[PDB]
Amino acid sequence: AMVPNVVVTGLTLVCSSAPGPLELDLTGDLESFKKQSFVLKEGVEYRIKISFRVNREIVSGMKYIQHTYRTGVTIDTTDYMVGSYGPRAEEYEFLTPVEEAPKGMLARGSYSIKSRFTDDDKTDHLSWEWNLTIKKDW
Ligand SMILES: [Li+]
Repeated sequence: AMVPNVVVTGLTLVCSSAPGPLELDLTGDLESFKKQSFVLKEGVEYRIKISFRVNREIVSGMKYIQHTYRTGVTIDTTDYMVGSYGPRAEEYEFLTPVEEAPKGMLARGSYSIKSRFTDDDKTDHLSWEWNLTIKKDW
């Protein structure tokens, strides 16, 4: 040890009607994501895919927690059970159940997202922040 047990390397929004790839490289500087955004068409169904390595010892109780913030005054949190993953060379990919982008004129515009990849022991495997913008059209 010192070497980290879990290395989170990517986030991908999985949506077949998105015209281009929607991906964050989580291995580098994380600050630049704060002023970027992914556009999603209102009401579209998508999933979030987290890519990650496990290095040393099995990790069980893994969990993906996402807080969604809207205009600094409204918050919604979802916590997803990820599973138990043995150490191994090859990357893993977790995908959430299907979610639906916010729908309605009043639901358009910007949302901030606080993502945390953690476990039963509250290890901060990676925390990060990114943004969605909900639009009428792609
Ligand atoms: Li938090």
